[PDB]
Amino acid sequence: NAMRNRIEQALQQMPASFAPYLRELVLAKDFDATFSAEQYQQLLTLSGLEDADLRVALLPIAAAYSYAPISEFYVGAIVRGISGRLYLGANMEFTGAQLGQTVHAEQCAISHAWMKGEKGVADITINFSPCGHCRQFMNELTTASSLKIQLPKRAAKTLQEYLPESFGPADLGIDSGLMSPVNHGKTSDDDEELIQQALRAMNISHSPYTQNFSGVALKMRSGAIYLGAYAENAAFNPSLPPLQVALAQAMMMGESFEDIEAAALVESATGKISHLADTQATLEVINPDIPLSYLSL
Amino acid sequence: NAMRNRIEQALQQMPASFAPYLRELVLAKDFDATFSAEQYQQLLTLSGLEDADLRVALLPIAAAYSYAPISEFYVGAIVRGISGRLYLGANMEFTGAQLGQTVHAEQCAISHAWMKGEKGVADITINFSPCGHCRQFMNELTTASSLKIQLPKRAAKTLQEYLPESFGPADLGIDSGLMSPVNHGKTSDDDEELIQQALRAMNISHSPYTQNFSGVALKMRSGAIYLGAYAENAAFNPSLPPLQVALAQAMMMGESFEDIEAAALVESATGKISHLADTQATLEVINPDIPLSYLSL
Ligand SMILES: O=c1ccn([C@@H]2O[C@H](CO)[C@@H](O)[C@H]2O)c(=O)[nH]1
Ligand SMILES: O=c1ccn([C@@H]2O[C@H](CO)[C@@H](O)[C@H]2O)c(=O)[nH]1
Ligand SMILES: [Mg+2]
Ligand SMILES: [Zn+2]
Ligand SMILES: [Zn+2]
Repeated sequence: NAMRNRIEQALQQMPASFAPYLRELVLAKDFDATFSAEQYQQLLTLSGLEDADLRVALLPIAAAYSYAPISEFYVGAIVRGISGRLYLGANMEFTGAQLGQTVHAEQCAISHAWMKGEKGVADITINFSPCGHCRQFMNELTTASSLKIQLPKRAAKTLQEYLPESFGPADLGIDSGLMSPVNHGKTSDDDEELIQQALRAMNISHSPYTQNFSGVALKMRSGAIYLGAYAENAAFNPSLPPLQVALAQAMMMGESFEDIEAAALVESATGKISHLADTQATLEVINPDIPLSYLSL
Repeated sequence: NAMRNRIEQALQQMPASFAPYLRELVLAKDFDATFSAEQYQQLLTLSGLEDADLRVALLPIAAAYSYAPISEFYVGAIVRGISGRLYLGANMEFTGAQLGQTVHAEQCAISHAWMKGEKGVADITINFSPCGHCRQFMNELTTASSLKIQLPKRAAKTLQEYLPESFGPADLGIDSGLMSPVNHGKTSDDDEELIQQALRAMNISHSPYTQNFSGVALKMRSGAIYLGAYAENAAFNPSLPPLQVALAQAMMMGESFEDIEAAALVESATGKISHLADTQATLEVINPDIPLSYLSL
């Protein structure tokens, strides 16, 4: 885990009541930046705190994963999936790339729950009040109208309270299904294993506005492979490209971007857009030696 | 053309009270998608309507400028600068490019007001509720706290009502100054005139988070020149790149992007990001024959 040093700082400030148990979990080799419902129950019992208070108290663990070399402003978010599992996320910024390549903690935590199989978000606890871009991103979700947003000691609020008279999928005559299960059924006989992995990500992607179903697969020095599916948004700009999603999974799993050895991008030949130019440009600012395999299908 | 036809369609739907004078202004060979305070007052007197209802009535003139090859969803906006002059705007989409390149109507109308000299927005009128991305963009303005947002038959609202507990420049320790008077005073003895024009835009650009003061100049086959200055945002993703701004100015003057002959991008050597990759990639989906001159200053 490349972030353990910063995680240790966050742990050093955690209340004595639950720090030992949290430490045992977060410093474990395979810590995946998630907490099961059972582990959460144990944190509650041990902390003696009310639910909202405990989630807020855990935020620094999420913020410890922040990669913000442009702003040096560290944002952490905690998403409780509808299953009850908690998923951590942090913001990511890319020096030398246009700001549309930025990933917000909220987007990171939500993509983390989604790539791990959640069908929706129950609530999200955030370091700072969510910006309009994140509010709008959240409105694409299956649980847009039911999820709760929690800031420190403040009352929890629904998305609608943070984004009154919202614009969303409905306005483009489409249902709000980000996180709903899908299989686009795309198939390829390509012999490259990294392409086939990206294709699995493409097959669960959400792109009802451009039909550019797409995915990215990142192979690491360790041999691990991280997938990222495209999460498009009705307002267009809040869309989260597949690379950003893959990078987020790698980061939350404790990987260093300096350890990426290869990337693969797979997209739709009939998509109204392409992520190729931006995937290449962003990989170049990360490491110009990373080769990118590509397939339009 | 499609644009001329939509304008004609919009005109035919205007009440006879002011349609004849509106026609006269909108069909002028020099119409620049703006209405002077005087022209607007006269239209108001001819119409016998209340101020807010006339602005709403004029919305289809702005929407007629929409360039939406992806969604075919035409959004129009009318920004009233603090001078009293009205500036039209519409959404802009680019086939083959990542969605961060999209421009919302609200962004277009505001950048139009900004590029023509306005130091603040008094009010913005629109057909639909602004999405979160636009709300976040407006929160960067010098008049974020005083502007009004007008929708059809609804009372005017403040940005705070649409964006409660907002995130913005203050959270990053900075004043909200987009549209305030700016002169970075940068110079260059570069003998290329198009670079000199792009530098004029760069010298008024807004980039307090990355310091990538930047500008673009577009030259049409006719010889008309359009300038665009970078309008960065504290939420990062809602930042409006300089190409986008210049294309907005071209579009509101009635130009066709097929008629762009050359482009120039000027940015800062100490910027934490670069617009090069995305400027070349977007111009490429517009017309691969358009050359891009570049200077990192
Ligand atoms: O709600 C927000 C607002 C901002 N940020 C991050 O804060 C920095 C400045 O906006 C960027 O890295 C951005 O992604 C978030 O993660 N979430
Ligand atoms: O408030 C909004 C929401 C959406 N759009 C435009 O509508 C299309 C679909 O979101 C895109 O071109 C987008 O820029 C706007 O102009 N303003
Ligand atoms: Mg002020
Ligand atoms: Zn945000
Ligand atoms: Zn918008």
